Amino acid sequence: SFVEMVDNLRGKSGQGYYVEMTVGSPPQTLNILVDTGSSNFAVGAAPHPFLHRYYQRQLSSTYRDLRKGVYVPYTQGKWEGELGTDLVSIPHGPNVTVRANIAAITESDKFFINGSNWEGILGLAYAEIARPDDSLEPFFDSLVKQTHVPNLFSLQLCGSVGGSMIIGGIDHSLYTGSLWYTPIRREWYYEVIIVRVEINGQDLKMDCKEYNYDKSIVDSGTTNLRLPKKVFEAAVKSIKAASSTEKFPDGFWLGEQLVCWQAGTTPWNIFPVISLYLMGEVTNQSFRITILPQQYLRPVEDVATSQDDCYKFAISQSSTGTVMGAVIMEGFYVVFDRARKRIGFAVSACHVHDEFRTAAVEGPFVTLDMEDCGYN
Ligand SMILES: CC(C)(C)c1cccc(CN[C@H]2C[S@](=O)C[C@@H](Cc3cc(F)c(N)c(OC(C(F)(F)F)C(F)(F)F)c3)[C@@H]2O)c1
Repeated sequence: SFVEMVDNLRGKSGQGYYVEMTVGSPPQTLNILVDTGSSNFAVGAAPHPFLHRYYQRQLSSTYRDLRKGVYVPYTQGKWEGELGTDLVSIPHGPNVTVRANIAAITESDKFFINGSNWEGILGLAYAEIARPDDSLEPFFDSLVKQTHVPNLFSLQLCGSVGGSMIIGGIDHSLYTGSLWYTPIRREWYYEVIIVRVEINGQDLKMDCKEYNYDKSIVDSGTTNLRLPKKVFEAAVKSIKAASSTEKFPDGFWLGEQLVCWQAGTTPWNIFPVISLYLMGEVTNQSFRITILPQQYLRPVEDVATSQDDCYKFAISQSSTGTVMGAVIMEGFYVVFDRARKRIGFAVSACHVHDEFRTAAVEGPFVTLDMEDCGYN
């Protein structure tokens, strides 16, 4: 019955992917950001310049106040509000209704995005990182506990954008080839271990601990691939060298300035492919996913009146570990198999196209001492 969830996501480039949900009785409709990088379900519940609608608790007969406050500070944005529970459904999802914790957002600072078309956030990660603390049961935990929905979901994020969130399973029509699984190292974020990095087939040759300093996570709520300082520097250097045929503004590599070319003349060939090797399921075994420049050069609307193709560099520096964001997940089908504590990757049905190259998930590879790549 997964076909009813195919294509249930929409979004705008750089502004996340959202799914339709209803809260309360009678049902109030809201679009909700899909975020594997957090664990709170929260919705606008007071007027805001960027909100066209919001959760009105007074109009819901099934609303219950938990008489406790809550705030969540993300890397950039933050909000605060009041905890409660209500009934929640996903129209293009499983045919169930659950009573879930809901944070009613009453104040926010750079959380809501102008024109994003979503009014709330669905944190799909584990209770360990829920605010105010891990006693606030996350939505998916409530869903599994209260229904017969299997304990897993999958995300097909496609490159004005669309995709699928399959709740409770895997839809085999959404990917090609084999699924490759990497262990979830710890159940807080969706934390994984990267064991090797190559750019155009050349090993970066860093201590693999550097790749996961101080963690590596899969985060649909983040746009970019974000890399620890040392890794970011090595990668930009390598990517500069590969594209040195053309010179770019120093602010381009910082994600500040965008670069444009005549429509249809974008020199994809001069930008390298990036391979991330992930810890596999058996001893000394890994697999790789390969990322094309069509993923890490994010398309942005022309700043001028002209119709050129302009892009932003969607790889940026992190101080909190590697973040495999939307531009990594795009073109892959990603299975969050909570039941078996693993994350699967396969080439998506909406995979990224290049003339002479292709995004791939490939294995098996042999990699010794993968345990040493984890940071402690
Ligand atoms: C929540 C806790 C566990 C405390 C936490 C703290 C720090 C880092 C993390 C890791 N995950 C974070 C990384 S970043 O802050 C985006 C965030 C979700 C989020 C919060 C926001 F405000 C906005 N605007 C948002 O919209 C993005 C954006 F690109 F920014 F427009 C869009 F693309 F989705 F639209 C997305 C993730 O959740 C978790």
